[PDB]
Amino acid sequence: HTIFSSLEVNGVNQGLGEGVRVPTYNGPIEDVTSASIACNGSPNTVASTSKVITVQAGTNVTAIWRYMLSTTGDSPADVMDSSHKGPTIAYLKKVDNAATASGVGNGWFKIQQDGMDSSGVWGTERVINGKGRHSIKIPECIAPGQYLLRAEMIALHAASNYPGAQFYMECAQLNVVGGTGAKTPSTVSFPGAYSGSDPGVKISIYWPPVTSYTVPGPSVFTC
Ligand SMILES: *[C@@H]1O[C@H](CO)[C@@H](O[C@@H]2O[C@H](CO)[C@@H](O[C@H]3O[C@H](CO[C@H]4O[C@H](CO)[C@@H](O)[C@H](O[C@H]5O[C@H](CO)[C@@H](O)[C@H](O)[C@@H]5O)[C@@H]4O)[C@@H](O)[C@H](O[C@H]4O[C@H](CO)[C@@H](O)[C@H](O)[C@@H]4O[C@H]4O[C@H](CO)[C@@H](O)[C@H](O)[C@@H]4O)[C@@H]3O)[C@H](O)[C@H]2NC(C)=O)[C@H](O)[C@H]1NC(C)=O
Ligand SMILES: [Cu+2]
Repeated sequence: HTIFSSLEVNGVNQGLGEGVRVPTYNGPIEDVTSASIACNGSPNTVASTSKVITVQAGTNVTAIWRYMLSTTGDSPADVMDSSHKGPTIAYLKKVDNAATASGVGNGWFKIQQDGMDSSGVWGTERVINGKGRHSIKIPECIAPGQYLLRAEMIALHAASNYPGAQFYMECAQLNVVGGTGAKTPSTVSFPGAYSGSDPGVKISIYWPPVTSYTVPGPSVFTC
């Protein structure tokens, strides 16, 4: 239970729910093929926002994860329960108007992921113990313009069966400036890119011990 509730760009937090479509309820999406998998949604209520955040291509944004919209701190208890082990992931989708585009459907490409490392430490744990900061490199080589940024944390503590995995995601609204447009990524659909049978969705993270973890979705796009 957690919310990607604000975005930091160039050392400046852009405001709670400002440029990020945030729900008030921090409950997960559990149907990977629901239309809500893209930018969250029913049975949650997601607020709209008119702010579109400028970001220079090639630089980083940081998704700021918090337990609730009222959370003030940045300690583990302020981010997500430590039982919620799993990957962190981020996607971009080119859209005509980032303030109004739905996000459902084709066009998503992955730009970051953090699964499980050789020490058995998970991406969500690095965010939980890292002040809720989820750093994401905006590629320098993509086309400039309006994008949706989908930042995601998947909790796998109850994922031995499907449904069970818990998907927490929100979409930020970006205006990518300076993008060279020299590369166009191959894209996938949300819903569609994840399946309830994916090795990274239906998984017992306790027995037997996880030796390697396969983050769901396509491979990361890199310039
Ligand atoms: C802009 O955004 C980008 C991302 O979009 C940022 O780049 C990332 O930055 C982070 C943070 O600096 C960095 O974190 C990891 O760095 C090491 C990753 O190692 C890679 O190469 C390995 C090849 O040997 C490979 O095995 C790894 O892949 C494994 O793990 C990942 C998950 O991490 C799995 O998804 C994957 O399948 C595979 O299993 C990586 O590909 C990694 O060593 C780091 O972990 C150490 O520090 C963590 C924090 O303390 C800790 O949780 C972890 O256990 C480990 O600690 C141990 O070593 C520490 C010193 O290294 C020390 O504290 C102790 O001895 C511990 O025992 C870390 O997880 C990403 O790799 C970057 N990603 C990319 C693509 O570059 C960028 O920073 C950001 N800002 C800018 C650019 O300004
Ligand atoms: Cu939870």
